[PDB]
Amino acid sequence: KLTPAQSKNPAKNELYLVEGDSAGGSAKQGRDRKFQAILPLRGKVINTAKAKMADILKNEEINTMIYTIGAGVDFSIEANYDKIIIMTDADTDGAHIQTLLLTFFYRYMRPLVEAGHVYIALPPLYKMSKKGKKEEVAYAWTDGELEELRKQFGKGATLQRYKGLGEMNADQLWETTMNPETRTLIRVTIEDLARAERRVNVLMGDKVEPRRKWIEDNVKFT
Amino acid sequence: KLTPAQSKNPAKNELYLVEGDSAGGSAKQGRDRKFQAILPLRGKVINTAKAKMADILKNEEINTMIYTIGAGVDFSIEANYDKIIIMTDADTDGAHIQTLLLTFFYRYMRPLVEAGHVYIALPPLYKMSKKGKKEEVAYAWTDGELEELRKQFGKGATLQRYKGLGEMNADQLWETTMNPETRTLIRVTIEDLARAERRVNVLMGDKVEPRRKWIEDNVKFT
Amino acid sequence: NIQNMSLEDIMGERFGRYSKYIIQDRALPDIRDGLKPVQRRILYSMNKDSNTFDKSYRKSAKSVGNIMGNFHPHGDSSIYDAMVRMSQNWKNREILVEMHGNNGSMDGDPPAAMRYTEARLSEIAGYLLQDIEKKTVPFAWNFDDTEKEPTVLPAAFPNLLVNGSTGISAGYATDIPPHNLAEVIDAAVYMIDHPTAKIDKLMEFLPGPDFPTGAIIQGRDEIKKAYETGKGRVVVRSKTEIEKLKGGKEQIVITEIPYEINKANLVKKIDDVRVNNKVAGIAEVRDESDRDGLRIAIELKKDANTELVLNYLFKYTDLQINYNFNMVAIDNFTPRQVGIVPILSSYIAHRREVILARSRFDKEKAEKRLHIVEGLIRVISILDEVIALIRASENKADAKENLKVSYDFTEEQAEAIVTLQLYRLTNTDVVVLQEEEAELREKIAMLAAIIGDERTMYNLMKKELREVKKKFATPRLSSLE
Amino acid sequence: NIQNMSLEDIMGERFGRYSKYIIQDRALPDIRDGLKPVQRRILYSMNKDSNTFDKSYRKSAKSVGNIMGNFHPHGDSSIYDAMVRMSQNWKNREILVEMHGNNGSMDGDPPAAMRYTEARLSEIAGYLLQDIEKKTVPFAWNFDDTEKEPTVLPAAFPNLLVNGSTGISAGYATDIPPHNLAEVIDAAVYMIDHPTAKIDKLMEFLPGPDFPTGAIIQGRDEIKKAYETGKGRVVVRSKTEIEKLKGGKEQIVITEIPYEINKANLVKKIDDVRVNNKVAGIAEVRDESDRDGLRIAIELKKDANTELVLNYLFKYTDLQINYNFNMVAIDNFTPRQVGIVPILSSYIAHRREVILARSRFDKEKAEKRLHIVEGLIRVISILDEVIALIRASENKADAKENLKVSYDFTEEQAEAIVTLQLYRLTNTDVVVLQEEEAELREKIAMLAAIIGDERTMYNLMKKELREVKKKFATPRLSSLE
DNA sequence: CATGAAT
DNA sequence: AGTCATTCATG
DNA sequence: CGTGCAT
DNA sequence: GACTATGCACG
Ligand SMILES: Cc1c(N2CC[C@@H]([C@H](C)N)C2)c(F)cc2c(=O)n(N)c(=O)n(C3CC3)c12
Ligand SMILES: Cc1c(N2CC[C@@H]([C@H](C)N)C2)c(F)cc2c(=O)n(N)c(=O)n(C3CC3)c12
Ligand SMILES: [Mg+2]
Ligand SMILES: [Mg+2]
Repeated sequence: KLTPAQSKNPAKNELYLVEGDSAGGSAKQGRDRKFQAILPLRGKVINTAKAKMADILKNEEINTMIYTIGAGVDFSIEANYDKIIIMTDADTDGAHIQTLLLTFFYRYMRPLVEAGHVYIALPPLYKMSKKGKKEEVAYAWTDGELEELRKQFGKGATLQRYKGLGEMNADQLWETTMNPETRTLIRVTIEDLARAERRVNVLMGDKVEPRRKWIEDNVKFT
Repeated sequence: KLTPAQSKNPAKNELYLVEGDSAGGSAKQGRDRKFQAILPLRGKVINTAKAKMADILKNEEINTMIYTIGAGVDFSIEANYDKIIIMTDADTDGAHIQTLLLTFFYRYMRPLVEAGHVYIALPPLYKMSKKGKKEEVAYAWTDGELEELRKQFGKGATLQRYKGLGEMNADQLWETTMNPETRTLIRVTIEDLARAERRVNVLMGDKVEPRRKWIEDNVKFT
Repeated sequence: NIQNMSLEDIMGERFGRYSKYIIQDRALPDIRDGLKPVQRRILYSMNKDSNTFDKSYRKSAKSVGNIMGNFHPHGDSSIYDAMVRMSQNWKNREILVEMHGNNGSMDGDPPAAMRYTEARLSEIAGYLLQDIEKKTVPFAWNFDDTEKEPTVLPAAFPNLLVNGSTGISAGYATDIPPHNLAEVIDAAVYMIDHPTAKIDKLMEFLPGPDFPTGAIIQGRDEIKKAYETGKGRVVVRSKTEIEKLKGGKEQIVITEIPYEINKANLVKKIDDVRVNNKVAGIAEVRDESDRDGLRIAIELKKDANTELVLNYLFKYTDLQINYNFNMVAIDNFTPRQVGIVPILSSYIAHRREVILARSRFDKEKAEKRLHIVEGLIRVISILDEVIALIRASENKADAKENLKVSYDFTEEQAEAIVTLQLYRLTNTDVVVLQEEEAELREKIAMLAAIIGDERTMYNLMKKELREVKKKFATPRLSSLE
Repeated sequence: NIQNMSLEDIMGERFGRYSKYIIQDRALPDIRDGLKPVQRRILYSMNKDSNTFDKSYRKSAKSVGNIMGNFHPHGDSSIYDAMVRMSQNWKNREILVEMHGNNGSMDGDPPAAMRYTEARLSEIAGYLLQDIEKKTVPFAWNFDDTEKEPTVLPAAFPNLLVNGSTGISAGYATDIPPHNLAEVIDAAVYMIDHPTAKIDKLMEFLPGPDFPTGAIIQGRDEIKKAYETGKGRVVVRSKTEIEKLKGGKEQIVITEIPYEINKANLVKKIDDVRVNNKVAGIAEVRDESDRDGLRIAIELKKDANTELVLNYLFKYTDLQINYNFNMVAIDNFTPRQVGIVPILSSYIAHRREVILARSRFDKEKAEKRLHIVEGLIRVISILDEVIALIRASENKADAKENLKVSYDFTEEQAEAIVTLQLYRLTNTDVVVLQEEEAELREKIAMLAAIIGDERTMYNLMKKELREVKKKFATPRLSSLE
């Protein structure tokens, strides 16, 4: 089930893929419903690189994604949104769902990415506040940004290290990661093809032995 | 869904109606499956005195009860157990389910009670234990029994005031409320008819105004 | 191992148990702090657990596990949902819980699980708990018999009237609507001065409720009867504006709906009037509400039957609702139906007992320090002798005896003396001590005044009430016609 | 507000993050305490929260809320289920959580919710935590940065081998079977004496595992290869008896099934062989197990093809299973495949660092008290002068300076002196003090021995290990063929 | 087809 | 409070 | 039909 | 993490 947008406009219509029903709720709350849609992903997404075709088409999330965007999977193109934006927790499990989503998009909806329609959205990692009726909060997204903020707010101000999207309200979600004029988005391009297909297959693939080496050679366990 | 007994014997077969899936689980665990059945009641039971007939027959618990005992509801008689035993928490909500069950039994399965086949089972209210590998526990069911126990166990022994059936294991459930030779059961008789039908109707009934008076006159709010 | 009991004697007792606990300890508000036990346990636990508004928010699951294991012997779902409600600006007029994350909305959606959210108490909630630490109120044992629990909070304002309550138990129900903190305190205050206050005058200050969703309330005649007897029917109408649309078109805009109605569903029912074509002005129905604003635009066709259409909707949808007063709270451990007057008076008397008890507590604490101080003073004049005597003794208790037999100090005096560390010997100034003694004695006089001088007591009561008023007051959201 | 990143560079990094955390901090055991972080956080929290085995059981929901809000940033379901598992005598060989209520069974049923159950840690679990309070082990900050967390427990026995682990992460899996505490400690101990222990000799003490469900294990040749390389296939057969039935009838009775198999379902599969008539001796299949006993009776018809039938079942049902060794733990922050030897040695060295660190901690504590005591002794010889001097001073710090400049006491010495309460002046006995000094000094000598004398250290290690052995040992449940 | 910490 | 899908490796 | 603490 | 039935009084 999907939470739609009042109007139909492929020129500027956003499709938000959110990690979890609960966060999606918050998503539906704060938002310009005149042109942005929430579509939640009820837990860990199908591995469309390690699953037969029968399973993929039968998967609730994937089908809903397909029929909601329109084109198909061959794929065709513009219907139906001019931004597909992925909004997940900033944690390891969040990162995992980004992996799983781009794998699918990469494999089936491949033109979408090339046309640069797929985005990942960067929720804030930190909130800084300095009590009660008079309280001030600012946001940071990085190591360095927080430094600037801590100096500004100086001593006495408490820091919060957001553990997920659930920890923040709808107004807060709007201000930081949804409102077009304040949001900071990542835009997935692809800077080759083959380099990609190898990476996507080694990682998201049915093999293991190669994944293990990739991890040995690459994952630095200090 | 019901957890049956290996053998079919209406001479000595017990049907346990338990408050909640979870407690029923514990019930199924500790028990002589050679002749006792667990049948759980997934939450607050239909008020078969304040609900039309259509609803009653459609209610999962009730139907399962009816088809499992056999007779019908007219009722006929012996099938299928020679004890129907009600096992609930010893709390207000537990008492409420006892109300709701006997109402049903009283109204529809009325011979069952008269033949004295309906029982209520008395889980312990207290456990007394005096550390680790050498630990001793005894059980009490009343104000006075605990007094005797506390003297026996004397100072140093801790008391537990069971808040529900979930708080105790299967072996413990067996020892105290299920094992025929140690269990203490209540047996519902009826010592009139009309006195009963009035009480059952005022309390469990579609009226209210009368219930309120009953409560004013009877419920002592100190 | 077998007992016989009749069906008649079982049902009466069992039902008795349940009805009782459900009437008192589950569903019904205390007329004083206007709390139900779950709510009160939530406030009390979060507060005890220093989860105040001024400190970091904390993982709801933690709050509940703690409430559940320590105070409230029931389902986490029940505890949590009730927590969530207290976090809801639309349902309560003065929210008593701040929750971070998805705590629901008016469009009726499902609050996020306790495993996603974070909460702290609000600011105003501390006010209900105010002075709890100064033996101001009756305590009981938790079910474990390991910890004590307030049966009632000090209630620094009249939460019962302000936030309201509903409301389903055994033999009784309770529905009470929200009211303007400011207004209610003004009524409370008057009643303190003129106790025998007639309802008509009280109505002047507290006139009709104040739903957090605002809107239009009509039924002065009715509100009177409610505030009087306890029961009443009043009319609630969403707030309507007219907008004109380029094209000989008219739009009907709604920016407030009646308390306790599902905006998502209300909208569907309105669009349903249009599709099932049950009225003429049916055009498009659009809910355009985003954070920070409620806007429902129902636009019309060409034959702008506007007045006819709105009026139709007013009957046939819930855009206009009727609200019921069934004001049932627990007074003296029992259910009572009540109006502005009893709900007020009971409150006052409660604050009275609270205030007195508080003062009694504060005075004792003072007189105890005064007593020690007086001794500390004497000890200074004989410091040298006393020290030598402590050295002479054989143990702590022995010294204490010697001080008591020799110099006629007391127990409490001896004890304070003997525990004195060595550095305290660094300053032996009769003066600084005497200054404290002076303060303590003025404190005690003052307290003893509030205790045995009903008028001054009632005075303090009013001062505090007014202070709370200024801090927390806000303008009305509901309008009266 | 827009960034560009490639698909190639996103996936690698994201997957990197996930794989890393999943490999280390979720799914894989530490080779030392044999814990996964959830488990360790559970033990650590319940323990810190004084939820020990010797005190009352406590409402699971409370335990979890606390774990979740303070240590483990994840789902309560995950935390709770893992808690429940630790309470399961059939899955673990030495349960580390005691749970009251429905915590599941072998017949595979659903443990009751955290809102019904109650739990405390077990007795033996305290052993894993033993000495944690004496700076014996590396601490980190919780996600809040409000509290510190052990990265590893002192692990007073070899939980890794004893309880085992499984076991699914990214790029690696881990399966390790349970082992007899007693046996494992005997191996550990030998390796302490003879470090270069060859596997063949170690096998003599630790030979094959020990499943809590007992049963028959065959694969000596295979167990060797497992204990050597890390990977192995061994055969597990339920335990079978023959019962004779009045009527020319034979019954096959089963009183132990292979680790990790669903008795409820196994039974169904056996009855299924009978109905689908896939073998001859098919008669009746009955599961007659009650509390305190596992009994599965499969009774036959007349042509008692018993040996043929059991043998058939052995292949075609799970009455006979095969078990796999994939021993993968985290050593130096990274996944390693390992056999009895590394899993042993790493443990030993860990206990070493623990023991040393512990001793270093204990010695300091002593030398600090010794230092104060030595001063207390001097102070007695000049008590009169010192007291007068404290009186002379002007504040606490001033006295401390004066003692230090005048009598050459230290800071720590001055401080202990000046905080002395008055009753302490009651006893000025150089003797009692000197006795304590004597004890402290013998303690320090002893500690300093364990610290700088590897042999004695390794000695203490063995003593403790043996003590744990006697307390907790139990006879084998699995038999080897 | 499960296993067991995650969503 | 059951149920329902999914990841991750592996026999 | 729906309210809000319970199961 | 949605859904699913119930009691309890009432308009
Ligand atoms: C959603 C969801 C499921 N579903 C429901 C249908 C299907 C959806 C469509 N992916 C999967 C499901 F089948 C099981 C769970 C679950 O066990 N635990 N512990 C959970 O927390 N969740 C939610 C993810 C957080 C579950
Ligand atoms: C069982 C049960 C239900 N069911 C399942 C089917 C039906 C049964 C047959 N009456 C009703 C149901 F429809 C809802 C709940 C529920 O909301 N909350 N919070 C619960 O805790 N439980 C369980 C009683 C404890 C529920
Ligand atoms: Mg997360
Ligand atoms: Mg209960």
